[PDB]
This record gives sequence, structure tokens and C-alpha cells, in this order.
Amino acid sequence: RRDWENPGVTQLNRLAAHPPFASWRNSEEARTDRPSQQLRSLNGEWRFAWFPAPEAVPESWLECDLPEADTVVVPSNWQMHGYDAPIYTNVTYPITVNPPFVPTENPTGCYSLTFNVDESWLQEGQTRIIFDGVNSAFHLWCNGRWVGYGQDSRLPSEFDLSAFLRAGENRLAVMVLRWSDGSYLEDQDMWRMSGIFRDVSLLHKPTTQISDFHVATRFNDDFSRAVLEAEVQMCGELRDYLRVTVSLWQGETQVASGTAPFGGEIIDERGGYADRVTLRLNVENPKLWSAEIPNLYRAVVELHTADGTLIEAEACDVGFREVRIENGLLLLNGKPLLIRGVNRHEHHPLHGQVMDEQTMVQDILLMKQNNFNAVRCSHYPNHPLWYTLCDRYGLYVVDEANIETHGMVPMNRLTDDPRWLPAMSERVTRMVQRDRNHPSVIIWSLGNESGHGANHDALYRWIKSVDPSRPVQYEGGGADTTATDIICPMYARVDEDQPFPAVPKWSIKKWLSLPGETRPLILCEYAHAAGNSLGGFAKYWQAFRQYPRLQGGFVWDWVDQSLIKYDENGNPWSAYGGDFGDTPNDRQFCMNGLVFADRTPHPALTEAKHQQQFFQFRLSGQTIEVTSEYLFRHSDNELLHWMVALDGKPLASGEVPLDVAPQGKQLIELPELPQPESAGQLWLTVRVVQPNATAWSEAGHISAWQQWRLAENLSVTLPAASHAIPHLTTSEMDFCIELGNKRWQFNRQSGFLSQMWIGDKKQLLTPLRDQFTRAPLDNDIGVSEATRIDPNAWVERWKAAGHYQAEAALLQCTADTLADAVLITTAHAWQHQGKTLFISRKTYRIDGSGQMAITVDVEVASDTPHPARIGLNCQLAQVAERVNWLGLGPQENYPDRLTAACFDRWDLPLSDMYTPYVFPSENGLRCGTRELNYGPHQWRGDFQFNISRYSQQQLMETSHRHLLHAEEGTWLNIDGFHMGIGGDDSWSPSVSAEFQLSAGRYHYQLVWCQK
Amino acid sequence: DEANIETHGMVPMNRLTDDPRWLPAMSERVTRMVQRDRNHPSVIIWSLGNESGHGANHDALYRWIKSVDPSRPVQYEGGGADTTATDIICPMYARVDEDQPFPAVPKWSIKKWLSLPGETRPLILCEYAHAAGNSLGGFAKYWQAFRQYPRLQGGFVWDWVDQSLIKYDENGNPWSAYGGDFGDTPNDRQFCMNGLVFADRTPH
Amino acid sequence: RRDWENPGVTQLNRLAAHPPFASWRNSEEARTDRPSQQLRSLNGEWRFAWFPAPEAVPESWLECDLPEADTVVVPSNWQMHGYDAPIYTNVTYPITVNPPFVPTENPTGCYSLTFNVDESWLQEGQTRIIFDGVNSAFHLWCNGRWVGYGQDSRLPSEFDLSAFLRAGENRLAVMVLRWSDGSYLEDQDMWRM
Ligand SMILES: CC(C)S[C@@H]1O[C@H](CO)[C@H](O)[C@H](O)[C@H]1O
Ligand SMILES: CC(C)S[C@@H]1O[C@H](CO)[C@H](O)[C@H](O)[C@H]1O
Ligand SMILES: [Mg+2]
Ligand SMILES: [Mg+2]
Ligand SMILES: [Mg+2]
Ligand SMILES: [Mg+2]
Ligand SMILES: [Mg+2]
Ligand SMILES: [Mg+2]
Ligand code: NA
Ligand code: NA
Ligand code: NA
Ligand code: NA
Ligand code: NA
Ligand code: NA
Ligand code: NA
Repeated sequence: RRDWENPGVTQLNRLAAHPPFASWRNSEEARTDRPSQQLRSLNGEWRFAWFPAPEAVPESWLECDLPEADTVVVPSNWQMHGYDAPIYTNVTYPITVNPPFVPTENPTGCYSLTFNVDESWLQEGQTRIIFDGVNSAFHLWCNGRWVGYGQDSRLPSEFDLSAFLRAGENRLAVMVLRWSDGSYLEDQDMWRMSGIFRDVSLLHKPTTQISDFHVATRFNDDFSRAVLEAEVQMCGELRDYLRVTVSLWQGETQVASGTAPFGGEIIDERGGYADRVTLRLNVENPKLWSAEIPNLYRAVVELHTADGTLIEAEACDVGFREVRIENGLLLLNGKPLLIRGVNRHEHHPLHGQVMDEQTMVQDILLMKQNNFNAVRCSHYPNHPLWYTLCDRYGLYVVDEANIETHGMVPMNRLTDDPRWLPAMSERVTRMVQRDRNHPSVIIWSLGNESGHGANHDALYRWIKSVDPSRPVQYEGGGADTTATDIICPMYARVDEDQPFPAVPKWSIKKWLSLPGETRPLILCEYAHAAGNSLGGFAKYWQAFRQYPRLQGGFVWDWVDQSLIKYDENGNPWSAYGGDFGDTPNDRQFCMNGLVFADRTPHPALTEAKHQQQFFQFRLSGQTIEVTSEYLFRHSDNELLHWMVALDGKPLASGEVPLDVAPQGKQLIELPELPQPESAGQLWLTVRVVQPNATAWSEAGHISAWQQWRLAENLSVTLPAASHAIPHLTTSEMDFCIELGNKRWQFNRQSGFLSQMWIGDKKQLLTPLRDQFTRAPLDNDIGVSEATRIDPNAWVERWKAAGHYQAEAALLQCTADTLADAVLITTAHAWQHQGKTLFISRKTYRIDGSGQMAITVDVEVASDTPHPARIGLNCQLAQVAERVNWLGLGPQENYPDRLTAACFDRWDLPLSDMYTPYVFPSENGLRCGTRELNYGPHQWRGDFQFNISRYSQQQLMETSHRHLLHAEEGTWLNIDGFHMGIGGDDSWSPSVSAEFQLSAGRYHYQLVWCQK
Repeated sequence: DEANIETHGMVPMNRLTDDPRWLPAMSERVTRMVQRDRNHPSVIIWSLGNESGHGANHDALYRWIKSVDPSRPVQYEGGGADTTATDIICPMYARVDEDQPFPAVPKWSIKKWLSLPGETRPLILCEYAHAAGNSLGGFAKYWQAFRQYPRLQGGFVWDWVDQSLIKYDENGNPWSAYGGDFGDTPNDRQFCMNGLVFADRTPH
Repeated sequence: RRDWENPGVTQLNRLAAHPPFASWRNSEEARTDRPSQQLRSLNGEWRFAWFPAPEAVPESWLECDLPEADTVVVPSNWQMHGYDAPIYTNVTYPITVNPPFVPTENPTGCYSLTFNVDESWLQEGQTRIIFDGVNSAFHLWCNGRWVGYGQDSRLPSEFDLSAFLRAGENRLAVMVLRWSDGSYLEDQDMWRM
């Protein structure tokens, strides 16, 4: 029948979808959510054999174990066990686009399990098996007899095994196909894997059973009263003595209860549902659920007899909350939300796409600790535990259908085809039937990148009809089609329009006011965090806060989808597209997270945490105004600490308890701040601390911070003229300046400071030269490739302009003797085949104090692409352990991503000045620096810098971080100016104009001296 | 033009039409009809089917049509004749002046139906004036209302021709038969004859 | 697979629906709506045999004509030919309401036709067969090979016979089931045929 090549068949004998069941036979266990003996896990060791195609699977396998088989852990993805390679492709399908057909060479995973089943399970009731996740299609056999078939890799497939099992030993046989017609709807941008990757279990239910139940909560105007409505459905024989009791609990207190026999209200001319009943419970002053305060109640559904005998019980956590769009605003419990979200794929560097509780909790804790209050299930229903954790820890969730046909041409070819409506509908309807009772889920999504088809309109209406308590969104086809309640563009910029034909991405501010538009706008994807990115992140938040209808978005994305491989010595390294022989592939485009695969934070995470702060501050004189962006909670676990320092030197500090009502303000009057004597800039730094531990954070957690420049005292005092006078020694090839124990050497042929001495020690390994390039970041590269160059990408423009090949041509080099110093004057011309790109004019003034003042003035040809940087660089012979600087830190920060960084005195080990991005590039920069210290050296001024053991050349020529080798000495890059990193997206130029080095003429000055 | 979908005998009537498991089968009865007949000028209205209550599958397919063919209104009588799945209030056998307040699915006087709080759609009966045998009494009352009220734009009489079948007796003479005359049981006897004309098209 | 008891399977290898086609190879013919040499009718005398259930149909019927079969006119309803009784019920289904199942005693109509096909039709292009209406479900075979399946009694089911036909004589075998899961969606108040 080749059911895996027929979108008409998505399953055979599969049971109806429903909310999480456990079939408790004890009500107390149901109330407290304790384990159930009726729900058994089949996870553990299974037998597995790999085949090139289903036609190659031997028939004997159905009856007994294949001696060729291996014993492997389940759940798992077989690529992670080395049976075949995982494939990383973004848009292009991993198989030939010829729907509904798949390759004849279809990797087949043969799973089998021999397990015991107690007679008591077969004597009565129904025994079903549950496969929470099988990628991508499979046939099931039990004791040699065919049971069924199932598709959709991200939702559970359940089959009744009651007539197939026998007391004692039993054997299951599962033939999993990597490719199926379902694969045409699973083209998400992630590693393409397969296998039984989610839990497998057996559920026992009585013949007369609770087959489904829906919980809804409505409120009065001020949410002081609510009515909980629970519709319960049963299967089995109807008897007049049957009853259903729904009880609601707050802790160990029962706040409400309702009981009734089956038989719903009349719905039409034929009557009503005799196998259903709806209980309605009134709840006065319910504690409301929100990501701010995840208040939860427990609802227990009991099927029983009138005399009180329990048959079975089910239950769920209930969060009292109302979600609705009113007057163009997405409201929660009547308040306008501000979505601080992120897209999160289910990924593990070691286990692939298998999810575990520990990794989930770690992600949720890191998310809340970094001020995120929402997550988008990009782009498929998640492992069931995920919603339970979100309900309890408090996170707004966008549950998304497992539907993406990105690789089709046009994108909606299948979604606008009625022959694919059936397949698509099951991916939407079964998701809703499974997760509709979770309060964390506040918005339904029809899928991702599948254009806009009539099938979307139909499924949009289906959801609105069955679940009016949640808005429905979908980005495909222009982000504002008739299939979405929310304008949800991906990568729409703040101010810049991107007028693409048919599917334009308007500036978000402009999008809201288009003629006739009234919906709220929330980006389903924005701020693509590939590598050194998130430039311009603050521009989004300034806009979100100023415009009521701009209610936020979900960053793309949470974690790098890198995988682990080992070298010959067993040392692990991070691998990306193409490292497994997978081809074609999309290389590093699988890594766009705010954190590395092992959850180590990327510098960008801190910029997100700061911009997403819940308290806003303003300063006027001695008054600090604290404004709360919380909607429901008072600041009952917040303390404001303030500090005033002069160039990093603390003068005064204190703390004040925060007592701000949600949306409210608090004025804090700072005490008389004593004026400092010494010259310098005074800085005020405030931070909000949470004294007490929470379910998601430890005592002392910092949730917000901000700085302001206070008074500044310009230094006018003249340095006590040192008696010493430097001396110049001139030769044909050099200008040497001696001063006591120090010496400076300027090659007269190159025009650069080629060497320095402190005693008999050389300080340089490479001459101090101008630098106008940087090892390209992911954003500089875009989608450009050697086989497919993107002439528009920054890196390609720089390459074509000769920026990386530019040769320095000495125009002038003179030496003058002053009354108390030596003055070196140089001028260089950087040209590329007749074209002068840059001109550098410098002066070096060495006085008796041993200080070397360098003045640099650069001209950049207006017709050459704006350079990545304007600075100097050299390889220092020294290799010290610490790096001390007075500037923005402590973390890596760039011009368009430095709002989170604070000005102060920072000191870190040299290794922390390097950011280990899997794909190497310019990194570790620190801006707004007035003083830098390393070994015996000190540089002062107003510059940006990065310092490490890797040269820009090596970073540029190395594809993977683990392949980097520390060079001799230390490479120092000091920039007067550095281009922004961009990030609005990573496939087109995204560095905003105000962060491009287009001034034409630049000036910066540095003072180099030995401590 | 109406989709071949009627589940009248289910209890309740929408048991299948509100079940997502049946959405696939239903959608094909609707979509393939539209793909076949959309170029015919005579077809001015699409119908989702008949007597199958009102289920979520109806809302889905209603929207599908509006999306693929905005040139024709979409109607459906199930679930009360004025649900979210119909552009036209299309009751069957709603009377002119007399209300019939059935629970959940009332049949209001058509004059009254039009002005219920918030209602603005036109009203056209998908079925009215049941012509079983000696019938059509009160037919003129309907037309008087149709002509007086702009939004009462008519209706479709039920129905055109008697569904009687021919059988033969001893003398080989043919005679008109109805339910039960073929041993078919259970049956609904003469209820298959409600036309304005006899099976051979002779007028009643 | 008992495809007639699965609302998940409404057809097998059926071609997409579309507006009326005639495939004129002459524009003036298309303009004037005159008969097309590319659209042939297979209406007329066919071979028919009645069986109480699909399990009672002999396999030999796929390869050659059943001598016990009768020659009947098609299109037609077999109740009108007297093979079994037409049923008149209004609301109540004519079969036990147990979706998606139908009675095991499922009247099965076995239709067959020996017809000729011009070689020019097989030397190029695509030759399809169109059943404008089959009540209520059916399987199709051509020259003994299974072609497809289809449901919905009131719309045309089309199948590509290009790879099943030979120049000259060919034999179609059509097994029509009276009841199917499609029957749960066809409870209109009218005679059940
Ligand atoms: C490569 C672009 C043309 S499509 C772009 O690629 C990104 C890679 O992280 C993401 O998958 C986005 O969702 C997708 O739209
Ligand atoms: C028998 C009624 C309660 S239902 C009534 O029966 C009529 C018989 O001609 C028609 O079929 C109507 O459409 C139907 O609603
Ligand atoms: Mg399939
Ligand atoms: Mg995509
Ligand atoms: Mg646990
Ligand atoms: Mg700031
Ligand atoms: Mg079927
Ligand atoms: Mg009816
Ligand atoms: Na809403
Ligand atoms: Na806003
Ligand atoms: Na990606
Ligand atoms: Na507090
Ligand atoms: Na690199
Ligand atoms: Na009128
Ligand atoms: Na009738």
C-alpha cells in the first residue's frame, strides 16, 4: 500500500487525540499529580536494526529478534547513534521535491521490544500504547500482527493493543521510515533526523472511561468572579447510575465541586450528547494566572457511580486567565501584554532532538533569569512536559502546528491545494485537542513558512470555532493575511521598509497604521542571533515601549543547533551543517541562539536581558524615578542598590527598598552626593536586586540596571614637566628614540613603529599598523558562498573593493626634535590597483615622561564601501594573565549592542576577552574605553578594543573554533571606530546607517605608555 | 449547488460534522464540488449540505469556499439556519407570522427573524410549503410577505416531483408505489411524495 | 483494507477534480461546443452480477466474464433492474448507526465491460476513464489489474488508464458497494439505491 507516499493516509487504526491521561484509580493521586500504576513507561533499552529501505526488512523480524540487531536506548534519534548521518538544510528539502513521493532509498529503523504484560491488564479494560514522537512515519506490529500506522512526528500516536497482547511475554515491532509524504509538511530549518525520539508508554483505561474533557474559565469585568466550565466525554456503556464529579482545588483546599449524570443540553433537532456532560463551578475572587504570578488550581475529573464507587479519575492544572484582543491590543486578564519572547527549538548537542526534563528546566530558568516571559514552539507541538513546566514556572506559550512547506515553489503550493487539507487539518486539530487545557498556551499558530493557502483560512476558522479563548496567528503569505488575528512578521525592521513584491516587510511602526489595519503586531521572529549579533536590539525595544500596538516579539532564537563530534583523542567539538558528510547543507545557519548548545550564554543574551527589564528609570537632579512594567505584581521582592563612582572609584553607595505597584512609579531621592576632589567623570549606577530566592532564581539575583553620567571635572592641571628629554637617533632606514630604559623604532621604509624596548626586552612581534577590516561575522557574510557569491553582502563588497588586499604605500615619514619631545610624522595610502581606499596621517609624540601620544586622521574614499573598522593593530610579544580596563563591560559589546554594558573598572583573565563563537570571526570588542592595561602596557584615550591570542587573519581563515591555535604573543586591536554588527536578519545587509563608518574623515588619539 | 453531505439520522445531528476525524471526508465533498462547478453562471450560491446540524467542520468549509470563490454567497441551514456558517438566513418551514420556539434551534416567524437584535442578513427559505398530497394551503401568505419585506427574498418550495416508483400488478398494469411497497422495512411510507408534480411530471 | 469502512480513505489513485473537459484538438469545435473525438461515452450494454457481499465475489471475475452475469443498461440503479429492493427511509439511517462500519451483508454490484480502444489513443497522451456517479463506493480494475477506489456518490471519480490499456479490446471490472463509510454522509430523504 506504500502508505508513506499518500497524503490521503496519515494513519490507520490510530486512536482519537485527547489531553494528558493517567487513568488514576485513586482520586487523591489525581489531585496531587502522583505517578499512576495505570500509566507505564516503555522507555529504556530496545533492539534496533537499520535498513536502506523498507523493502530490505526481513519478514522474520516481525516474529523474532534479528541477531544482527543492536541494543539501544529509546527515546533517541538513530543519527545520534551513528547509523546514518543527520542532515542540516534550511529551506531546500532534504529530498527531491516530487510530492507525494519520497526516495526509494528510504532509511528504515526497525525497533522492537520484548516486554511483560500482567494478566490483570488484559482481564478487563483497555490497554493502549502511546508513541509521543516518531519521526517521521511508522507501522506497528504486536506479537507479529499488524496493528496500525501513523504520521506527524510531533504529536502522540496511540493504538489499542487490548486484542493483540497476551499474559506474560510480548514483542512490539516498529518500522520507522525517515521519509514519508508527511515530510513535505516538516521542512523546518533544523537538523533532519528520525527515529522514536519521544517517550513510549502503555496506558490502561476501564472500558467505561473518560475519553476527553475540556476546561474553560470566563470572568466578570474586573475578574473578581469566574465560572469554571468543564465538559467531559466518555466511552463505554451508558448507565443511569454513572456520574461525573469535577472538583477544583487551591492547595489542599477544595474551593468548588459539581456532580451530574451524563446527558448534555439539547443542541439540535436530534437532541443532545448523551455521552457528555458539562459541569459549571463558580469561583469568587480567583487567584489569576500570569507569567508574573503562575497561580494554579487543580481540577479533578472523576467518573463514578451514584453510590460513590470510583471508576477512574483524570485531572489537570488550571490557570485562571483570559486572553483576548480588544481595540487592537492583545490583553491578558484585561491588561496589554508586552511579549519578551524567544523561539525555542527542541535541541540537544548530544541527544539531538530527544528532550529531557533537566534540559527543559535549565532553559526555562535561564529564560526567566534573562527577563523573557514568552516562548514560541518553533515550529511544532513540543514534548508534553514542556507545557506543564510553562504552566508552573510561568511563561506565555505560542503552540504551533507541525506544518512547514518552506521549500515548495511557490511556498503555498501544498497549503492552497485541497488534496493536502486533510493532512494539514490533523496537524492542527490534534494539537488543539492535546494542549487546549494548558493555561501557558495563550496563542495558537497554524505552522510556519508555508505561504498562505485556502487550507490556512479553513483551519484558522476551525480553531476560532472550537476554542474562542485563544487568538490564532500565522505569518505566512505576508504576515497580515485573513488567517491571523495578530500581525506577526518575521524580521520586519523598526524604521526601514523592505518592499518585497507580494510579501513586503514594512517597518513595524508603519505596518500598524496602514489604511484599514487595526490588529496588534508581535514579531514571530526578529533579531536573528547568528554568531556575533543582536546589533540594533535596543531599537526594537524603544519602539515596543512607545507604541501601544507594538507588543513585542520572539527572538530567533534560543539555542545554537550545533552537534558534538569527537577528534582522534576523544575530545569533543561543536559541529554544524556539512560536518557529517551531509550534502547539500546550509553550514552554520543552524546556529542562531542566544546561548550555545550546552546552554553557555552568548554575549547577546545580556543585551536581551537589559532591554527586556521590567523596571524603567529616569533621573532628574537627586531624584530617581522607577517605573514598573509589571501588569499584576507589586515589587515585593526587589531592592534598589545605587552607586556613584569616579572613573571606577566608588565614592558613595546605598540601597532603597522598591515598593512599586504594577504600572506604577516610585520616586527615590538620592542623598547629598559629595563632590569629588580629583578630576574625572562621576557615574551613577543603579541595579534592582531580588533579596529572596524564587522558584526560578537565587537570592541576590539582579533583574535590572541602568547608568547615568553625573558631574564631570575636566582635567586642566599641567603635568609636572619631567626633567628628562628623549633623544632621536637617525639612520637611513630608521628613526630611533631612546629614553632611559625605553626605546622606540620607526622603520623609515614602511613608516610604522616596528619595535619597542623596555630594557633589553622586545615588546612587539608585529609592527603597529592601521587596520580597516575585520574577520567577517555571520551578518557580514549573509548567504554568500564561494560557489554562490552574494555581491551585496558586506564581506563581498569589502573583498571586491580590495579592503582585505589593500597595500600600504608610504607617502611621508619625517622626524622632528622638539624642546622636550621627539615628533614622528607619517602618511600612508592604502590602494587597490590604482584606487586609493584610505589615507592615514599620523604623528607620534614621545616626551620625557616616556609616554607616546599617537594622533590618527583618516580619509576614506566616499565611493568605497564603508570599512568595518578604523584603528590600529599589532602583535604584542607579551602574554599576561589579566586584562584591566576602564570602559564598557565586563562583557563583549559593540556600537549597536552596548546598552547592557556598564562603564567602570573591569578586570578579567585574558581568556574571557575572547568569545568562542563556533564559527570564528571578529569578537570580544569592548567599547567606550578610556584606559586599557595589559602586562607593562597602558593605553589611554577613547577607543574600542579586543585583545587575544588569535589574529584577525586566523579568525577569518578558520571555519571552526576548535581548530584555532593560540599564536605567539598577544594580538591587540585598538579602534577609534568600529562598524555595527547588525542582526535584524542574517541574509541581507542589516547594519543601520548610524552605525556605518561613512563620515569620510575620522580622528582618534591614543597615548601608549608603560605602567 | 449543494454538497452531498447529510447526516440527519445522527444523534445529535452534528455528531459527525463537529468531529475533526470526519473533516477530511466532508471537505472533499465540498471542495471537489466547487472545483467542478465554479465556472457555471447559473450557480449563484454554494450550500454546505443539508440537515447535519452545525459542527466546526461546517465553519472550516464555509471559510474555505469564501476564500477560494468570493464571487458566490455560501449558505447552510443546519444548527438553526442562522449560524456563523451561512451568509443567508435559510430556514426550512419557518412560518410567516407564527413562531415555533423549538429549543436550541427555533424557527421564528420569518418577518420576526429578520429584525432580531443584531441580525442583518437576507432571509431565503431553503425549504417551505411542503407539498405532500393535497397541500400548499397558505402559500399566498408567504408571497405577500416576500413582496412586502425587502429582506425576505423568497424561498425554495419542497419539492418539485413525487418520488414514487413504478411497480406492476398481475395484469402487468403499472402503478405508483412508495415506501414499504418493495418489502423495504423499516420505511417512511408516503413521505417520499411531496412534489408539485407527479413522478411522470403531470401537475398536481 | 476494507477501504469502505474508513472515513480516512475516500479514494485511491483518483485524479484531481476540474471543470468539464472535452479536449478538443480543433478550436472551432470547442467554440461551437460540438462533440469531441477525444471524449467517448461508454454508456450502453454492460455485464452485471449481484452478490450479497464483497467476500462472495469470485476472483475469476477479475480475469473474465461470469457466465451467470446478465447484460444490462448502464447508467442505471440495480434496484430498478430488480436485483434487490430500493429502500425508502427519511431520517433514520437504512443501516445500523455504528460509524464507520456498515453491515457485513453489503449488496455488491459487479459491473464489467469489454470495449475497444483506438491505438492512436495509446501511442501518445493520457487516456482516463470518468465515472460521473457511482453509488456509493467502488474499486476499479482494468484488464485484471487494480486501478483505484472512490467515494461520494454524486461527483465524478476519474482514473488514468494509460498504463492499463492495450490497442483493441479491453475489459473493465467495477465492484460497487451499496454501503460504505460514505453512506454516513448520504442520509438524504429519498430512496436509497
Ligand atoms: C535563509 C533565509 C533566506 S530564510 C530564514 O533563514 C533563517 C535561518 O536561521 C530562519 O530559518 C528564518 O526563519 C528563515 O526565514
Ligand atoms: C419528518 C420530519 C420530522 S423532517 C422533514 O421531513 C420532510 C419529508 O418530506 C423533508 O425531508 C424535510 O426536509 C425534513 O426536514
Ligand atoms: Mg501517508
Ligand atoms: Mg523555514
Ligand atoms: Mg519527576
Ligand atoms: Mg544605558
Ligand atoms: Mg472509506
Ligand atoms: Mg433529511
Ligand atoms: Na481573541
Ligand atoms: Na507597545
Ligand atoms: Na537557522
Ligand atoms: Na521589594
Ligand atoms: Na571564520
Ligand atoms: Na422581499
Ligand atoms: Na420527503
